[PDB]
Amino acid sequence: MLKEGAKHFSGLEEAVYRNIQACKELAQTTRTAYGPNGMNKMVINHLEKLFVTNDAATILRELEVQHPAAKMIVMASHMQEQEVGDGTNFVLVFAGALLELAEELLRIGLSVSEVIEGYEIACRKAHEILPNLVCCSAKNLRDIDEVSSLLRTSIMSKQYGNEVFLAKLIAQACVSIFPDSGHFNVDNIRVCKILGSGISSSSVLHGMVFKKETEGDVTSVKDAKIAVYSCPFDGMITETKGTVLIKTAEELMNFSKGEENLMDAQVKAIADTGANVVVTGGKVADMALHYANKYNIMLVRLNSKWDLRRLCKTVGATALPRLTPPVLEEMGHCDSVYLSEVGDTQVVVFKHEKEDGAISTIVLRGSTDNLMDDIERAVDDGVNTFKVLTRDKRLVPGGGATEIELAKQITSYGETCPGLEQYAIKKFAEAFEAIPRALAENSGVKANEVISKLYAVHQEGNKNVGLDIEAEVPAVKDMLEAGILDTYLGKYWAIKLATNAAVTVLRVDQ
Amino acid sequence: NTKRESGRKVQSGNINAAKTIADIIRTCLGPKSMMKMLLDPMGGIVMTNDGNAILREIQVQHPAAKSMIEISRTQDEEVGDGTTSVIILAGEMLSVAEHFLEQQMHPTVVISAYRKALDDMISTLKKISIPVDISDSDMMLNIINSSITTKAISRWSSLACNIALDAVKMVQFEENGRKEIDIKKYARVEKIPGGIIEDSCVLRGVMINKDVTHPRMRRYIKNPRIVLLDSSLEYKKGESQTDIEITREEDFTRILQMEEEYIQQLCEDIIQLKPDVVITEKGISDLAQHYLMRANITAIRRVRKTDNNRIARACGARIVSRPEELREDDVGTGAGLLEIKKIGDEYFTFITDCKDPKACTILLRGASKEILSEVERNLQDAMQVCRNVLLDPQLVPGGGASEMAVAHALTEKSKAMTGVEQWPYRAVAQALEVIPRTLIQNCGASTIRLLTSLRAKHTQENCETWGVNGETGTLVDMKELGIWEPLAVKLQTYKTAVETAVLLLRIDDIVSG
Amino acid sequence: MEGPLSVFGDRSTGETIRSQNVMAAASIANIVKSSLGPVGLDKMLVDDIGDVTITNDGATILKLLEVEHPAAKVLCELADLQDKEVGDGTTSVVIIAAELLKNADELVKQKIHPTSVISGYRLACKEAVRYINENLIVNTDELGRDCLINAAKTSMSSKIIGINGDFFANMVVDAVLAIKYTDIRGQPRYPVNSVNILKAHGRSQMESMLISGYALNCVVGSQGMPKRIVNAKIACLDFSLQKTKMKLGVQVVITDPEKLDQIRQRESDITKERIQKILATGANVILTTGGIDDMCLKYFVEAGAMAVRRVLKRDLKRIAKASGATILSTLANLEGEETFEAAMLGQAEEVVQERICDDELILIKNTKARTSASIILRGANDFMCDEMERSLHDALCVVKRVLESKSVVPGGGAVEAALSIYLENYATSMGSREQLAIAEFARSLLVIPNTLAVNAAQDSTDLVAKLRAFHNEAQVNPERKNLKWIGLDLSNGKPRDNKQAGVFEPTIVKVKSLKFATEAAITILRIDDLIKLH
Repeated sequence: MLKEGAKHFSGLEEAVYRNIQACKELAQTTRTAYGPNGMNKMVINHLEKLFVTNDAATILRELEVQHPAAKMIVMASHMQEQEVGDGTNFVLVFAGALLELAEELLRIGLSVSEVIEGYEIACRKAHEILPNLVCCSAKNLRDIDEVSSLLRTSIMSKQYGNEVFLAKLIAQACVSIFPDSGHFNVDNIRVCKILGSGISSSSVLHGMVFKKETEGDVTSVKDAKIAVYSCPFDGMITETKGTVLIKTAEELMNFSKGEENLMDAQVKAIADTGANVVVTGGKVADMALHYANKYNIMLVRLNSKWDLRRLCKTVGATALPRLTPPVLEEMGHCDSVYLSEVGDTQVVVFKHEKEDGAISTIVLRGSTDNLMDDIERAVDDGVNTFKVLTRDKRLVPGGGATEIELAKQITSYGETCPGLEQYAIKKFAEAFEAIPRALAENSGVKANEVISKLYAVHQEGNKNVGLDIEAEVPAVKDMLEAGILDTYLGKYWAIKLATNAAVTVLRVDQ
Repeated sequence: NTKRESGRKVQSGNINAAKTIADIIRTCLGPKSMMKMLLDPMGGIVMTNDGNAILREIQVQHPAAKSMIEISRTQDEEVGDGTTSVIILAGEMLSVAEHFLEQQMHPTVVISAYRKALDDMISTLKKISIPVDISDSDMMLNIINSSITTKAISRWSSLACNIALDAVKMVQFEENGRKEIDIKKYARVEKIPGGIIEDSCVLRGVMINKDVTHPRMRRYIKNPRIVLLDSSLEYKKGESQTDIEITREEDFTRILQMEEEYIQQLCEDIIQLKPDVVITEKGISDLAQHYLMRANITAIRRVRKTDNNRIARACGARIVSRPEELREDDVGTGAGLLEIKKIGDEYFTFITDCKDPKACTILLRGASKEILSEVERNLQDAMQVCRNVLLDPQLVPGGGASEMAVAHALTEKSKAMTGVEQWPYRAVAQALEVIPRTLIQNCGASTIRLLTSLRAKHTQENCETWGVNGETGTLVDMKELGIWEPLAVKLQTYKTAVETAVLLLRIDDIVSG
Repeated sequence: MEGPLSVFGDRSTGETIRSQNVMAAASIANIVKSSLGPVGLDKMLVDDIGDVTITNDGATILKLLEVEHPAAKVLCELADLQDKEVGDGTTSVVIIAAELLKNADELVKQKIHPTSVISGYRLACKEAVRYINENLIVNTDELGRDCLINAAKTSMSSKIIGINGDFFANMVVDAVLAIKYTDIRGQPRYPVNSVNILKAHGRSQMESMLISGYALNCVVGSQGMPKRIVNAKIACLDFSLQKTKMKLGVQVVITDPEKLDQIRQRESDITKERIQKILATGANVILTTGGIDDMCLKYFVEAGAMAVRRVLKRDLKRIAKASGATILSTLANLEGEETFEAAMLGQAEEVVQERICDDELILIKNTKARTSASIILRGANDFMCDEMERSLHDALCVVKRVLESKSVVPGGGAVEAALSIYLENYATSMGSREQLAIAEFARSLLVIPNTLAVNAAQDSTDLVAKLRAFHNEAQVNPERKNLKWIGLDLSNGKPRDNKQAGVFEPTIVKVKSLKFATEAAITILRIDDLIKLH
């Protein structure tokens, strides 16, 4: 501080200033997101797919900043996504809007040893009565609209219009094939990207769905010993053309000899490894192809790690290079294996159905990934929100319809308590409007208009805005009795977690 | 010419110069007080309790630096207090509400907000305004000694409590309305150079420095008669307009004495007729006026008909064209008391006059020349309560607490009011609580948590009655503590402050012309 | 400016002096937009570092403004000359006047020949002329539920401070109908100029006391002559009695003070002799316009007298006209021996004076030359009456503006924003350059409400949402009725169903601005040969 030396990225002014500033400015995404929005972010991690996103996690994945809080705080926001898929586009803006509320009190000179407490105290008071404002619950998880209702806040939060069929599709996916007894799996039920068809045509094909081509035959038996090999067939010794015509009529044969009789013993020992399906991370040679069909081994011409990973995951596989007679440490998991036409594409389908280890797989059909990923993003954050492992989601008013409910809870409780925390608690009664504004922003009105008319509804529970004409002038969309609902789980987290972030980030001076 | 300035930027220009004035004299305000230093470009020391005094003496900006003088001069004309309070409320509130509200995009509901945060303000003020009795100079004391200490004077306060508290009761508008609330004509503040607190007598009537200036002028005829011209004098103080030419040197002098000779021949007629008093409203110069001293007469000169005719009713005189002419007494005796208390040989006529139109000049004597103006401002700060208490026995104990009573109860009505209305309502209601907490600053300790508890105390126990004082910075009953906030004051200090608010909120452009 | 800066004087050489004019037209219009009407915010107009003024008036700023641009030149006069027309359209012309000269010359230059485009900004205005004159639809005060009473009320209830529209639903009726006078504009109209209305201080914060006949302003304590005798007749006097000076002057030419008082004292007694003749003729009360000084008061106090003096001539004028009396039928002299006449007797059932609030008026009951009423506004202070009276005058005026015209148009741009898409589709009707020509104006009937409700911060795109909710293919209709509400009430920012409120304007004030709208456009065209002067 008074030294030429030592270190800091934070402190003094900065702690009061820079640590609050950009952490807020992060919220611009979540300021436009979480709840129905057409507003999106083109995020180019340079993939040659230029990625539309409102999802904070993969917005913040690129974002890097010297502000130690904003450096850190994305942790709690990403620690959130781990715990709930939805509510994450809520996390960053709420505290971010709740932050400079304290900084204004810092301009008033209300201490860091003071203000955040009242937040934390009203963070209690929230999570105290936050379970009281729980209303519904998602009970039968085989049921569509108990699942698709939770989904109907969550995908909605990420993205608006596509949500409805997705919610159906995701509930029609029956992520309840996992009994949700404490069981859920992100790889077993997986997204499978299919270029073309519709995204309304995007389906759930149970099993493991590989848009990669099943080559030659299908499995000998449906309980396969699944040969998942990074390079089982790279070719053994390749043919050549020398003269821009032929090299030599004589030199042609000996390389097929090495190719064939190796890939003979190769695929014969792909048969002697007992592989019913050989799953090739690399290419296939037509000789091994011929061998894969004679030796009766389902062949997959090419495999992305997307296959190989889930293969290693599900099958117990290890994707292996082979120029040699193999052995299966992969074996199978699967009770069924197929070439099915899904996306109306010939698809490598590994399959079985159980409660546990069961692969029941989303198949997304879309012209691009930016279609099939951000929507998947929108999708899976409901699938993620489906993951509670308390089967009843304890559905609160969705669409953030509990804002106005807790808002008058906290502001009345901020009236009760004396001392500077009464402000902080009343300041905690404030940042509610962020998403109602974030809605009203992408909807196009100020939360004041919204929230004051929803200060007129007082205790309501149902009405809260979104992206819609109802969210502009009427200040009302019915987000409790809706079809649009959200679990108490992410309610337990985001209010606390975004606080857990905001706790010490003003305290950190160095 | 062709120029356009815009809205919130002009509103900010209205914010800027005012926001500076909102600070020092706010610190100078109340029991926790300061001074505003003014650096002259040559270095001369200037410090006052009034920043507008500092503004008049330095650069004043065309924005509210000009206006916060104006509307405080507007505040200075009316109750003669709160100018210090108006500057610090207006620019503050304009600095407070606008940004929060204009980012919500409206002056519009803010247009309604100031009079709504005025509404409950005016409302519960009068409701918690505690009756303080007019008949008692002691039960007018705690309020008027509070008012004269709003500018931090207990010095001549109690003495202004003596003279003025019954004096505004003796102030009568001759419309026979109030009376009780009195503009300054029928009640004036006029002083005698030097003197002493007993050379200060309670003086409830007009005081003519010109009634008796000299001893050869009238001496204690307890009911004089003020003669205006018309017979004893005439309507000519003239010039014979003698022809002139270069060859006549004596001709320049005759036209010079001719103005005096007609002034003389009227006073010569006064020498002939010999009243006790003549009022010459055209005025008489030194020459002919020295001739009225041998006739046993005072010469009252170059005063006004209004004052004279009131003086007539005030001192027991009346307008009659001659002393030998005797028609009737409109006032046989119109005086409560007749005094002349001289400083030096120059005489000063004190005529104490009860419920006359008069001037109600309230004799105000500093111990010497200099603090006379103190006693003037104090007897002026006196008559503020004196016209407030006599009008309104109700006046709020407070001004630390009344400022709290207003603020906390205002947004407390947003709990009742709500709507989109609440947001500009509270925002124009936000800045008020800070005024005591601005003074609780110089109480040391925590200026915030005190008022915080006091803000709780506001609706908890009581508001302006039992509340924060600038002397305490903490809860005391402002009645039991004797700190009083005149009801007429709060109805104004905020008003003219919120008057300049909506205006400077609504003035969105300054053209080159 | 813009373009070549080396040739001064509105040679920017090409549209540079057209655009610098239209961008100035837009700029000079930027002054008045946020100034438009009362919702248009008062500007604080710097006249100098030490000189300012605060006005939202459209014609007040621009008279103060300097304009060396030709299009800025035509805009100031249009604000002023339409103010010179009415005062409705100080603000109104300014907004589109920026547009139409910007809208005119563009196609005029395109010429198949410039004559074609000129009507496009006249034609739609002409088609607005009919539509505007086709409006009885809103602003009609004569057609109420209570008629004049609600025409009072709704116009009072527009400016309402209070119970305005309760007792004041009566008064604007009472005020216009207490007036028998020859001022007439077009169809028969009754002056709100001649209304005798005075202020009360105390008693009711808001009440209107309705008294028969004219009530003459008077006060006690300023006259030592007792002025009060109950009678049926008054003497209205243009005349004076003063003991100081009545026929008397001063002498600076005379040295002797004896000369002044000798001719002075004669005039003092003849005042007491003249009061006897004015009284004893017919009149126990005698109403005198000429006054007495506070000094002269003493002379009339201690020498005694009778008369009612220092009374407003405007009333004593109106009273004698109302009460059948005469203001001066007799005196060619001020003499005391000059007899008084019985024609100056007020013809009245009684001469009575109600002092109330500590405010006294001389009530002339049953004025027999014509009916009258002097309505006493009850405030607790006198400025409460102005809030009433300001609510009254415009209520008086708007009814008088409905006394100006039967056909009357709604305040606010629901009149315009209707024809807007009506006539901007009528652009397409003729098509060609006229679809350009007609739209340029008919796109601009959208913009006035975009200024109007936004001055109320209503985001008039929400208003035009409500406006063109009324404005339909099914409702193209000014009619005289509303199957669409064509009213836009500018005390709000959104339409209200008041057609009797004081904000609305007659058809007289509008078709005027229609010329003014098109006036900034082609006025600047007729020039030829842009040049440079050394």
